[PDB]
Amino acid sequence: ADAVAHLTPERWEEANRLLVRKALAEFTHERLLTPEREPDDGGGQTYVVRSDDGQTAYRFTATVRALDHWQVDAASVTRHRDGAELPLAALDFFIELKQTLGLSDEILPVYLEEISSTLSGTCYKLTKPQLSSAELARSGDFQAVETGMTEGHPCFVANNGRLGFGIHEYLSYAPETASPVRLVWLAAHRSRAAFTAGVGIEYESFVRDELGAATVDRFHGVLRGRGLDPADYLLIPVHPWQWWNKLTVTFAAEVARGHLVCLGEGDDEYLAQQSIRTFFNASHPGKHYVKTALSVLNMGFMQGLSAAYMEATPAINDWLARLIEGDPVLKETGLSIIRERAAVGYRHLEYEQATDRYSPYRKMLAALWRESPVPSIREGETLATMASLVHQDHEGASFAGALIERSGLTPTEWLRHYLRAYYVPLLHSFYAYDLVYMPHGENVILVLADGVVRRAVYKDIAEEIAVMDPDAVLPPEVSRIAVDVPDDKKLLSIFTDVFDCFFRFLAANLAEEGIVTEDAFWRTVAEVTREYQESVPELADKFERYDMFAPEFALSCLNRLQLRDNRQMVDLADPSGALQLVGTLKNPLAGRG
Amino acid sequence: LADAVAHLTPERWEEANRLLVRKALAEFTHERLLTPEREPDDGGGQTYVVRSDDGQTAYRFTATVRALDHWQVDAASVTRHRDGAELPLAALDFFIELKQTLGLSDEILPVYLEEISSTLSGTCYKLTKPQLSSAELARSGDFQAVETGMTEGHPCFVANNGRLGFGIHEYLSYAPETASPVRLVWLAAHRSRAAFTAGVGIEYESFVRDELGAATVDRFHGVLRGRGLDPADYLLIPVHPWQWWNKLTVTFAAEVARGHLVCLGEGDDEYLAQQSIRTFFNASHPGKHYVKTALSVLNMGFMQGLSAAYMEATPAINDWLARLIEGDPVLKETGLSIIRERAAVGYRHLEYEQATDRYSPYRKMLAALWRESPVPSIREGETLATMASLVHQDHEGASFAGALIERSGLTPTEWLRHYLRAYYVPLLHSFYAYDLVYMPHGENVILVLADGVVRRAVYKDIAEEIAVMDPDAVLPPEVSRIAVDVPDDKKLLSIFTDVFDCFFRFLAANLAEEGIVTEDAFWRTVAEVTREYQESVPELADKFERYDMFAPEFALSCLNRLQLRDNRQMVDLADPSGALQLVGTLKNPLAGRG
Ligand SMILES: [Cl-]
Ligand SMILES: [Cl-]
Ligand SMILES: [Cl-]
Repeated sequence: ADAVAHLTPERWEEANRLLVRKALAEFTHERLLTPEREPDDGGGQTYVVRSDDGQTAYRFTATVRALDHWQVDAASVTRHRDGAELPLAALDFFIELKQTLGLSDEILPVYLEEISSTLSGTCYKLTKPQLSSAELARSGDFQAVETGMTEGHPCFVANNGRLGFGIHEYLSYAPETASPVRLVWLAAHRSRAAFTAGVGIEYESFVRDELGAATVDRFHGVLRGRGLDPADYLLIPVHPWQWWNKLTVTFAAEVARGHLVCLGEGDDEYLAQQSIRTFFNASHPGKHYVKTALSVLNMGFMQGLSAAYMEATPAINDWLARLIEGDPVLKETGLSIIRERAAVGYRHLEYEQATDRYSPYRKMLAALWRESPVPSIREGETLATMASLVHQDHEGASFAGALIERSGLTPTEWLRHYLRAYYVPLLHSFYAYDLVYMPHGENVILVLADGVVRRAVYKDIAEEIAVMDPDAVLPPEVSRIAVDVPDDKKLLSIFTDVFDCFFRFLAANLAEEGIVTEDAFWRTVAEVTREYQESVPELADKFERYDMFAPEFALSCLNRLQLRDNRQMVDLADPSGALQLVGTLKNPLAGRG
Repeated sequence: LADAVAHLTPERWEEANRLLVRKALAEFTHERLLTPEREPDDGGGQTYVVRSDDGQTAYRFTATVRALDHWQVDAASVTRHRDGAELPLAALDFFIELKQTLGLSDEILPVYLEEISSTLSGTCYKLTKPQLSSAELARSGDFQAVETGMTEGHPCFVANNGRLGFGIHEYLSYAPETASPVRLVWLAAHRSRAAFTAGVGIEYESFVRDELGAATVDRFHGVLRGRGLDPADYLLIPVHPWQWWNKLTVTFAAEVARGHLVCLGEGDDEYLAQQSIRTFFNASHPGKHYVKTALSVLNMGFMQGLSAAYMEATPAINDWLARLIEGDPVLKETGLSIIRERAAVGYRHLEYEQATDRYSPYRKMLAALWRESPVPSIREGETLATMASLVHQDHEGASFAGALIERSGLTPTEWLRHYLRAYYVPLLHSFYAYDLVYMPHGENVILVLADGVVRRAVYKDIAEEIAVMDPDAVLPPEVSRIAVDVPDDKKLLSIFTDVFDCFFRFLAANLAEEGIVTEDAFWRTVAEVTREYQESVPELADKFERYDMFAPEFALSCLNRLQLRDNRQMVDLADPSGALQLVGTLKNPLAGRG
């Protein structure tokens, strides 16, 4: 009973209301829905969306903001059929709108699971102590912020499925539980496992730094006790779910043959971060994060980690770190990365022979270590995921709002600092190097001082960065990041991932709360843009070619990807074949060049 | 951590691999996927080779080829060579090497390798158990020592113990070969979605009190009342704990949250999973009902779910069959009985219903039935054993049927005649007199033994397996769904495949290889029992001629082929006869014996 105590009628009702509100907003944004304006209820501002069959009506109020952003009011949402009101039920919403939303017969039931799971997660979150944005901002507690996020991805509606976790596993492993996790360590035979080190890393010292000499010794003692030579093995940390549910079954042959040997649990307590299988070391915050392979489904992908990709991983991070260090614009912004410093991959030789390069069976056992940002900060400074800037607490108060307030700066001065730290590097990376990232909430950490963004740190590099120049000259080990993207889609890396998928929400949240107008938000973005471009006149040709101030850019729809295919939302053999562009949005930078 | 994988060691894995490759060679040969080439020397001819798709790896072995194209590949003889050199025997590599020969597609191969890995892991676990001889097992009289002591699993299917969905910890808690006590989780399910169906003589309120006790039912009522709910609005449903923790609480979270399902906690009685994994025998009270539960795990081509919709007819089908058996003088004479599915409960997740068609696994996630125990029926000096036991061989190769023969003091053929009258004649007569067929394999038959002799057979797994092969059969409305339309030329496969090729093939081979009784006499006994049955019912002589048990040949129906083609839904339930894989014919061992 304890495990399901969060699942009560009142919390489920609230969870449903929240999710339907989001569904209406975001599926409207994506043009799957087209709400009809009704004539004036309380001076107007009321819409209706009808079911596929027209019999059920979802009515609501909304404020429509820039980038076709629908701020659907959660308390206004009502559902009617036959003159009568019905309860708001997310499952029924998806069934009723299944043809409208483009959910096929094959996908609908699995997507309903994902929705059920997301809703369950909201119920769990509703049980947590309900901290205001102001309290969270005053805590200075990096992990209170990390584990206190509630929305998840702001676009995807089915965003917290974590399908593969039973409820007990949810409670042990989901980031919002803040449950401490001990990693399981394996010894992997060197005929199948390879460790790759970044600049300045050496394996023996590395694992001793991370585990301590005592634990390494103990692990050696496990090996010796079974008649194995430690020299023949490399250490690999695994997510306990992966061990108990996958490696001990799927990779039973490896365990049995002694290709993999279970060494026990490491001592240190870790916290799952937003990405679920990346772990922060709570016992020793200055130690590395550990990113693990986790074969659970979330937001269109299994959370596996490719063994083959590990070999290039530290080298790519070294390349990028060195590039950042060398670039005066980037220096001025204060940008840094937390490097993926070391990685270990395991090649299951028989699954390899049985599969192609894209199979999830090749992504079941690998790990990387990413440096902590904690040692880099000074006293006075605190850390927060950038996802926090779009967080709203239980009363609707923006966490960015709370930072603004604590800073004592005007909203636009506060924004300027954030934009110089986070945004300008994206501009300059694009224009100077053809370099893009995946710079969403969870892949940026903010360094804060008295509520002000002093600098931003990027993470999740090797698997996300791209150089949009198929002829790029790059060190051989990093040349796999060069890609061929049509010229007319290159700038979507900013317009989609920054503007439509992050700023859309940030600017809406701030305006709705009365803190700063969309006008001034986007003015500030424009001013920062212009000031950057004026500072690098040698790139003026490029600034003209790829116009940040163009009147429109494509609407790239995110939910549509998942609704079309919620198991492999992107074909990795053809990743740009997934993109779903549906008309254009007016650029809020238009007319501000 | 270590304890959970302790069974996985190089020596046990090596032995597991040798056993599985032995079986693969045998059974895929039987299924004509493989065609071993006889090499010169070493026996009468007796040494064979099978080569990899690309020709470069050779699997060499000895075998004795017995009736029904049964290849008794000798496990110790199996070797693997490539480029003049010997390699270890590795089942994974076997499947990879033979992928095209076996017809494993790109999509299926990796999941099939999982199932193999899991089956192999299970063999390793079983190798860690105390190694009881067939003689000790036979002397024990312990029904559940037999049930949980079986090692082979299905004798045809090579990937037969996948149980994919169990993590290793769950394997150890739930797999039948562990003999681990399981407690059921009880739910209260709201009557707008759940329905209880009773067999003749069953009434819900007394039934649940008989099974749980009034103290527990009252306590469960008190749980509901404590949340402001009326017990009158709810029915009790027992669930497999795996299903609860892994599926119901997630996939059916809306039901838990809305109070459509309320968790009442664990039941007190300890159950043991039977061979079928999600059917539970009450070890605390062996005379109480079995509980068969919905379990969304993958094993031998199917999820182990339980259809809510089918529950409504389930007790009625069992009542019809039990009354039919009781009325039939031939069946009376054999001693046949069933253990009835007496009560059932199904839950309809109304939203999943609207989102799916009738065949979806989402409709099979929450249902249960109760099946009566055979234990109260037996008398002093009688003991029970799954029929699967008759094809069990112990660690030394000794047949459990052999051990029963020995304990009986009968000749092998006298012992066989008793078994055949109890188990096999009812199948014949069911077919000829009623067009009625079952799924009469090892796990669906329980033997009643007295002094090593089979005194009578008890069938189980009725509502989901029985069929009447006459689409115009007149049947009570509630049971008419069992009527099916099978081409005339396929009807008798129900005996030829399921009894002869899938069970007797092994039994006869096991007995002969151990020196107990020749195949010739085994099949003579089968033939004699058949003739004596048919002589006793001359009113059916025209039907006996039309569907000839003594025909020279019958189709080879291949089982592994079904799973290799599709290891997730091996049969499309929207077209169940579209799955059948008939590949040429076998010589009937009854040919010439009519
Ligand atoms: Cl993260
Ligand atoms: Cl990450
Ligand atoms: Cl069973």
